Amino acid sequence: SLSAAEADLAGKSWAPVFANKNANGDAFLVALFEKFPDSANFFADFKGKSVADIKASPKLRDHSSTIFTRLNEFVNNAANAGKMSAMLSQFAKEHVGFGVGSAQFENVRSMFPGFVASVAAPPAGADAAWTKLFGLIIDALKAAGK
Ligand code: HEM
Repeated sequence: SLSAAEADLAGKSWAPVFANKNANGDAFLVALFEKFPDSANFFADFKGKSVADIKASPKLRDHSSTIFTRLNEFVNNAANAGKMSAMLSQFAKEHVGFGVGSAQFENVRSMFPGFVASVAAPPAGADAAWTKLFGLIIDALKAAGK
């Protein structure tokens, strides 16, 4: 889990992103697919399509809102080590179930702070909080197999 200070920083930098949830979730998933294009092959709905077809698919919103809803839950429970511990091992089992491993979350981790900051300049220290949150997810995936 994150410390109280990291959780607070993550929460503050996430609020303006989540306030325009639908559009920012779509733009997140599109940014992830543009510059890690094999990410799209893990999704049955997107496998084989170019990013232009994904941008126009109505399934974009389904997957992006699901991601932002559960990311929101992680952010607001981040400093609760027992809740975090159970959420992470949910999350890891579900993703290993779809063939997703830690390498894919290393990719998310590398772009996430820059995505958040392009919606709104975050307080100082917010990237390291986000980096640590994804490192917990990456660890849980490794612990669950890959
Ligand atoms: C960015 C952080 C992410 C969060 C918070 C997240 C969250 C979720 C959630 C809540 C689900 C639905 C689970 C269920 O219904 O059982 C899901 C499904 C899925 N996720 Fe993730 N996800 C993230 C990143 C990724 C990444 C990076 C990949 C692969 C590159 C991925 C691949 C998938 C796939 C393939 C599914 C199943 C889609 C379907 O067929 O409905 N997710 N994700």
